[PDB]
Amino acid sequence: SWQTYVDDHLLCEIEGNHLSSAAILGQDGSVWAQSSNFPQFKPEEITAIMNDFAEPGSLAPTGLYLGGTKYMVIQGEPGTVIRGKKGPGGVTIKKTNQALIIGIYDEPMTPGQCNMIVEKLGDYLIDTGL
Repeated sequence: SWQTYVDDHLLCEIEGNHLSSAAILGQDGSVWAQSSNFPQFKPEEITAIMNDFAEPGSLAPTGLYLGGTKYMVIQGEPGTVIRGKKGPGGVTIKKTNQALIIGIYDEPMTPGQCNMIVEKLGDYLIDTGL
């Protein structure tokens, strides 16, 4: 199925762990691919993410929201990666040329394993021009 194809690619294991959910979203807020339990998210959340890629530091004062859940903004990569923390879990968002890769993690996955999955996904996509 398309859903199995997506889950197999986004929820792949890394060091024995896997993302809780993940998506590839267009920079327009559309869905390119979403894993089976990815949250329902709001258009304005994607706008806020895009404006933090354009003007880094803009999201931090008020927090990163995705699916109505608030994350503390922590150090990303200027213009390219946003990271958020909520308890022992969090999120990594990587900008591509036309899209965004989002991975959400929880224990026992580590923040570094989330980063590496999401980062690598995004490099893959960018290398194909997307």
